[PDB]
Amino acid sequence: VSLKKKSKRRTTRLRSRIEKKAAESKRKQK
Amino acid sequence: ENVPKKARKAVRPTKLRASLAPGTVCILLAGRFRGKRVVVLSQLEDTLVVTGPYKVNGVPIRRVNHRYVIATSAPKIDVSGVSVEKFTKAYFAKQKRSGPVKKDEAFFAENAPKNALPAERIADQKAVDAKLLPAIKAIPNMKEYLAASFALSNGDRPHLMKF
Amino acid sequence: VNIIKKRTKPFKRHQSDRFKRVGESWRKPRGIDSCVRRRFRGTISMPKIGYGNNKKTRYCMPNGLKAFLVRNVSDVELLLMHNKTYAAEIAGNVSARKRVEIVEKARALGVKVTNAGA
Amino acid sequence: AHVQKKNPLKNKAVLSRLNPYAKAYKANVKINSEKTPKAAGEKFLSVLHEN
Amino acid sequence: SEFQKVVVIDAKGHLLGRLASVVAKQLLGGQKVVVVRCEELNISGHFFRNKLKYLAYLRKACRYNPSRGAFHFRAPSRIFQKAVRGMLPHKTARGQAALEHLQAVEGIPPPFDKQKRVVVPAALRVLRLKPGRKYCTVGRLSSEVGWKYNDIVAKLEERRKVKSAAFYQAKLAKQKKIASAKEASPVNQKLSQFGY
Amino acid sequence: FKRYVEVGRVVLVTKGEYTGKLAVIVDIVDHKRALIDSPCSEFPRQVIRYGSVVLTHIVMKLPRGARSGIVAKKWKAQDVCNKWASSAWAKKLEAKKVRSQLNDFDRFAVMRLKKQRREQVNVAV
Amino acid sequence: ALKEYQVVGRKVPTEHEPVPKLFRMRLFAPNESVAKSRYWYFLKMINKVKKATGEIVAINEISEPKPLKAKVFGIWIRYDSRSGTHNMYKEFRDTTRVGAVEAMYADMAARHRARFRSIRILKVVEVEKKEDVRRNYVKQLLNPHLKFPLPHRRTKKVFAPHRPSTFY
Amino acid sequence: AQGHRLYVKAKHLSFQRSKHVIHPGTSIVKIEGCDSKEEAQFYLGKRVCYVYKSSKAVRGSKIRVIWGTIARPHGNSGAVRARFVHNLPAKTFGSSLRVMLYPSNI
RNA sequence: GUAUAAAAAUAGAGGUCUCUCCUGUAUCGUAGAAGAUGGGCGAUGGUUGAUGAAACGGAAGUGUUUUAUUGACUUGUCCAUGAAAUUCCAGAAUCCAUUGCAUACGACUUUA
RNA sequence: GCGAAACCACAGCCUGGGGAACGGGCCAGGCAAAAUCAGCGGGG
RNA sequence: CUGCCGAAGGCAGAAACUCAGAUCAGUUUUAUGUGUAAAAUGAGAGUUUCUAGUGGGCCAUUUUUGGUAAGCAGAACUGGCGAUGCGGGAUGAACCGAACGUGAGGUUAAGGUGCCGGAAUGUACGCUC
Repeated sequence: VSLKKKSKRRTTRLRSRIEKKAAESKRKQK
Repeated sequence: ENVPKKARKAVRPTKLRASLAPGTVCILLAGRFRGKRVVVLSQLEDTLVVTGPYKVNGVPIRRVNHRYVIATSAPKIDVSGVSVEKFTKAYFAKQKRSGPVKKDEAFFAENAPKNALPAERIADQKAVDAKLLPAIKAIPNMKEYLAASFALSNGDRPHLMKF
Repeated sequence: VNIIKKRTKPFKRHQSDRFKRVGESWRKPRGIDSCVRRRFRGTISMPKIGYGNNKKTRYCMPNGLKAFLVRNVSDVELLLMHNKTYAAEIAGNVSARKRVEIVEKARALGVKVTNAGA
Repeated sequence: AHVQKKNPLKNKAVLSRLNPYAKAYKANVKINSEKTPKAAGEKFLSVLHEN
Repeated sequence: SEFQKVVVIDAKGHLLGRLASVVAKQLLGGQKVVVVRCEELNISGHFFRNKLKYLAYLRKACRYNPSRGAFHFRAPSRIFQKAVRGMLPHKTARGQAALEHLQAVEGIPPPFDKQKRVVVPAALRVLRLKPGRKYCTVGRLSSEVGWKYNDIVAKLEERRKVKSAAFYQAKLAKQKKIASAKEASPVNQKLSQFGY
Repeated sequence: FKRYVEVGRVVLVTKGEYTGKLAVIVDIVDHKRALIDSPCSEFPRQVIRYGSVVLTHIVMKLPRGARSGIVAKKWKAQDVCNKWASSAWAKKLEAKKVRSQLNDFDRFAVMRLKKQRREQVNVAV
Repeated sequence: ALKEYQVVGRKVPTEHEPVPKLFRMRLFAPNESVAKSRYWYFLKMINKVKKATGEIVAINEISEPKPLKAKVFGIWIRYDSRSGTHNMYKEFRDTTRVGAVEAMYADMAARHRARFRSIRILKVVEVEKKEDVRRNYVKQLLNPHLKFPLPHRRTKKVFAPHRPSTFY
Repeated sequence: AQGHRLYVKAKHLSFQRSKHVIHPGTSIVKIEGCDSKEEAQFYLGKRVCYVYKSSKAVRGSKIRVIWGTIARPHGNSGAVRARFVHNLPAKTFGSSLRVMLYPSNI
């Protein structure tokens, strides 16, 4: 059983949005 | 009426397994006599001209393909004292069916060992047995081993056991 | 030589098993996004030139003789020099009188007939 | 001509045709026999077993 | 390691997931499996965490007709069956037939108490769990989640152990008699060079 | 029955190409590997992990780090060979080995012999 | 696995430098190609010698002189971390320098999430003196009366008929 | 009662398959007693038979047999690949096959 | 071969101070024209079938022991006969009727 | 006893996901037993 | 109905004829400072002519300036998509492999080997409750 309050599995928009904005973070720190 | 091309496939003698030397005790893995143990008289072009002592297990002079034969490590039985050159492919030839118009219970009554089987063939078989029995009588347990039959059981792994 | 067929199932038009207004004869799909045309998984195959059979055996019946349509005794006689490669097939509209006349002519020719016993 | 490609490396006859030298090749030759001369400079040993 | 018609597994000391996976692979292979004594299956993780896992499993129910909602089974045998069937393709005829080849029971009923009970080493807690690790018992988690037949099984198991001990003592005495006659027989030393 | 990992404990190799051989621990390399030797020539000096060996109950006096020559010397002096065989454990192992080496004719010998063993089944009344 | 190599190299001689100096390093790599590249980047970062104008003059694998004697090896290494800089010194008891390096790589990948390229080895030296050993667990192994039962006994043939022994 | 069984037991596990594609042309067979690929080397080339029974009587027998041959090992656990004269039905998953000892090579 | 029933622990168990485990690769069984027909020698045993009676087994008793009477086969060991051309694998309930404790209609509760 | 019409690709359970539009078809689960009657209208 | 060629964000094809060339290259060396010039490798290279369809946009890449709690906006190149099925990432327009005739056998890529699921409940060393 999950035994959690928040699901450990992520949606495809959410997982795609990390690589969208993680790269921009490296752009900003550059 | 086209002439086919000359195939370059020539016929060369069989290289039999070295373990299938004449005088070896072997198990039949197929046929009517499956599981029986027999003494290899000689090696024919493809099969083995073999017989189990008929006075022991009742296996007549028969050919068996070398791929259906389990060679044993049992001690060799002398066969050099009997002739084997009378066993030929023509000797074992099953004449010819000559039409499937048979089997109305008459081809089967006129069959079996009472008929068909010549008294001459019985003579060679008894002669071979007469020249083979003294050896297996001298060496212990061959008579009983040959009279018995081979069969598998629980906990038996053919890829592990060595015959 | 023997006979080899690359495929035995005939190509059915898509959705011909769903609609009766749609015939069983093959029609090539035209939609740009149709699954059949784009060849997705588990979809009925499309007639390809690669599906053709060996030329040496193409058009040949299972017994190796190509069927030749015959209507009269003249057509029977034309298979005199081709009896080893062609087999006379009786036309469906040939009457009983010409059928028995033709079939004995072929039997005298030594020409196989694929619908003789009819 | 050449209806089937036969590998000389698995077919001896084809190797014989293409290479009329395989009849006498003598791959395994004796160079060392026994009289081996152990040769390694002591400076090389020191720099090897250095550090 | 030979194909038997029925394999009786004494689930004492085993791990729920490991035994379920082994059994689920045997059923798809086509073997009838009887997992007896299911109140002794062990699960890794301390008891409070496992009870929280199970009590979270109760939470899953329909908001219309909980009669059609998830069926929460409290018996240890049914807990093992749920674990096993989750490892099988039970939505197909193959998996549905595989489930029919499994008989998970509580305790060791008389039809299976007189038959040899093999064990699975790949699921045994003693061989598969690092010492010093907390675990729990399904027969204990069941009692504190709703199972109400713990006392009867324990009583009927004490009776079974008493009867089995009496049977083994009788068989051991007979085996001692046979064992004593063994070396008394001579061929056991005369021609024993074959290793027997 | 303790089987502590001592310097000089003789052990039975159970995994690898040297399965079934008898060795003796010469040095304890670390927590999870050790150095072993044996008087038998076919088994060379090597470092082996404890997962590929089972410890025996026989302990033989042996100074640490000894060469194979005196390891054989002390092995022969205390008679470790045939002391391991004296245990019924080795008898069972060699009985299994002979039974594995056995063949079909001799299996029929065992056939008759154990039938003659079951011959008696004689129990006093 | 790993093998220890010595790589000797120099830049190509020119008129400016008729006799270039000869630089030898002892380093560990699975094969000669990795060793040469491992050496070249090391030479670049220590002495700024370009790979193009240099050449590997000698490559030699080294075998352990006494692989049958248990030894204690202390390893000085440098790590690239979040900060990009760290220095560590570990001790491993093993009969071979190569095995000690392999154990070091496995431990560091297990503990500090270190990879082969992130780890650069400064020095692998043998510590014969017992007093010079700093690590307590190494000293525990070096005690004369070491004794302990087998740890992690852990023990196709499914469906065993009897219960496991897992003892003596 | 026990003087027979010149064959070894086997189970028809599944078709040689990917995760989502099955190839019924070759099947996966698990021989009793065989637990490694080197042990499967012995059973390579042996004649495996699938014996089932049917209602209609042909040649005066209820029993029908489908022949096959072990071709190559499959995996590390001793399973093999078998090719039959007729591809085995998918309803025989987990059924029992009989691997005979011929053609023998020893 | 549709063969094999203690329990418990695994940083310990069991047996006669001593011994054993360290896996069932074990144990029981295993010949016979698919199991034929006789002759001895050695033991009162084994396989047991058929009935006939005692006890035990209730967790799903799916059976267990004890026998008795016999009819069998008695490889325990040693001998003689036949195999084959299978001549190279295959009494009840309901409707109609009745009831009103029930009831849209079924159903239900009573009588009949 | 007589006797329609609108509507009709096919249909018919829910949870999480299926980048979106989440849907009923797809993924992973809960589940799942004929034939029906009278209500109420949630879901179009 | 089948086959072949096949885009576009001036193209692809057709016909008419050059030279068996140093004639070109989404390329790398050499020399001079991404430009130009004169060795490697590959390819047969070409010129005039006319005639269909399109001239869009989404995604990411590296080069900058303007920026703010915070994202963001505007450029240039690069590719993928678009015309593209297949294996894997539980499933998916933009993630990892791989460009598709009908079949047999062998071997792999990416991803995987507890069960669902084909494949080691493999070996070795550590960490974690």
